Amino acid sequence: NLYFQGAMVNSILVVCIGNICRSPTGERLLKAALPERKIASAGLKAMVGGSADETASIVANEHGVSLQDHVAQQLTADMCRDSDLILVMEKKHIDLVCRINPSVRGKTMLFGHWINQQEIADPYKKSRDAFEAVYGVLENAAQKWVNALSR
Amino acid sequence: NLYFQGAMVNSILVVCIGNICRSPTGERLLKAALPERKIASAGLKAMVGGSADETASIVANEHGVSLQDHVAQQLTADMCRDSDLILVMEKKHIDLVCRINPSVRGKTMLFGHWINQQEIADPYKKSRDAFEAVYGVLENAAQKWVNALSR
Repeated sequence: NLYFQGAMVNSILVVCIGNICRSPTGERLLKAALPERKIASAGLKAMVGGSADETASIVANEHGVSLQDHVAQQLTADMCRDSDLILVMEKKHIDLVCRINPSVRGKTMLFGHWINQQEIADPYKKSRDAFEAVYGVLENAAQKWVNALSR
Repeated sequence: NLYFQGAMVNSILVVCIGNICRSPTGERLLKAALPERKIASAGLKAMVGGSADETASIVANEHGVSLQDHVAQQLTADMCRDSDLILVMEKKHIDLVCRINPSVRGKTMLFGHWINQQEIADPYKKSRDAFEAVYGVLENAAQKWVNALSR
């Protein structure tokens, strides 16, 4: 059972831009840890219908995580309202979420909130090494969220 | 040695409104843990010259923390620039700090960032029980900051 800010967390929405790289990876890391919770992802300007990035998928698979059957979707105001916690990769993205739904700033947090560096870099179209580095950061960040929500 | 967000933290500034209650308590909890670091506090509209609140002092003393020789001071833009980390008690206070110095949003965080509830209530002029409860929250929050900065 998960809690944050004096409320239950039943659903988590991971948000980035395209909904093909960091966000499906973050989603699936959380789902692996939280099989009974509703975990999804969406993009601020999504490649609607797209599957997970090939390199993101390769790297995740190497670490035992599947990005299979991901379908990229556009973030809507309704998704924001319905989610109990919204996680973004970079600080600038918080304002972007709040433009879609101004009422959710209070529950919009960094994916990397519980790690020292806070923000998580964008590996899209970068080297394999960038994807591996980012995966490790997301894995650590996701575990630290699970610990925080459940302790 | 302390770090946050890819930088050293040598100085921490704890900010609230009057600079007589939560903020001197938070300051002195951090100082007790971090004797070699520069730790101070300031108020968004301070009771300039005031000592720590009597009830805040009593409660802190019971837990082995001294608020002696506190002198309340007004937050300035220079203090904001000079501090490596600025900690506020409530989310609404972040924008208030940024009105004094717009360039410091990136290093302005909740005192309760590392605890589940995030925000820390205002005990000023409330019951002894409110001060005791808030002290415990601040103590936990401060320890979790020290752990995060140093691990």
